Amino acid sequence: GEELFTGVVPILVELDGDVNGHKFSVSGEGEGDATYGKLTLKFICTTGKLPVPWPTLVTTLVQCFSRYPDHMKQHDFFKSAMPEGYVQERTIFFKDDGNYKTRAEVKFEGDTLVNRIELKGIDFKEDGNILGHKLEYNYISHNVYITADKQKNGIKANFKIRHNIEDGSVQLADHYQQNTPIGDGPVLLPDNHYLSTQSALSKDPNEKRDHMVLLEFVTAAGI
Repeated sequence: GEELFTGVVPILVELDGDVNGHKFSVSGEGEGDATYGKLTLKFICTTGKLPVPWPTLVTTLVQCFSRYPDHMKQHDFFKSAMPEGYVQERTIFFKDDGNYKTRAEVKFEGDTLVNRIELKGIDFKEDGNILGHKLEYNYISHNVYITADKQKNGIKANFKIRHNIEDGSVQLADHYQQNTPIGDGPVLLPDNHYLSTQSALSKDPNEKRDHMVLLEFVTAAGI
């Protein structure tokens, strides 16, 4: 699978979401260059206004584009599962608010890497930081801690995203993740390590639809 990532790969993302009965869709397009752990993406809310803050959807909206150092290449589950792909599931617990549960399939469709996602949010406060749109549109930088899951022939991960609220405080989003291969071939089950991830959020000045531009870097480390 690693052979598939040696140059620049086109990405497509498609998300259907329902948070407290507020239904929405997001489409994304861009490119990934795993050699440099580099992702360039643009996401569009295709149903009108996004009912949650864009920063809360970043993590859900392709860790196969991580740069694994040469000395850690035997720990890259994500690429090993390609082209058949993997299922990525999360529960994201927003402290003192609701939770997202997400299920995604990440696979190649020809030469394009596709991430198709369903997201379901419940228990949110209607005037809280998520449904009330109180989060800053900020750089996001944290480590994704990975461990092997031998029973599912895959991995688990956990991490905390600290979203700045507009009043200077923090909205914690505790992430629990599991990935399992779609195909039955061998996959690389890693030793414990992390992905150092940085996502820079911006706007396209010519774009009038509700949208998010991202420049993201993802680098494996810890060994």
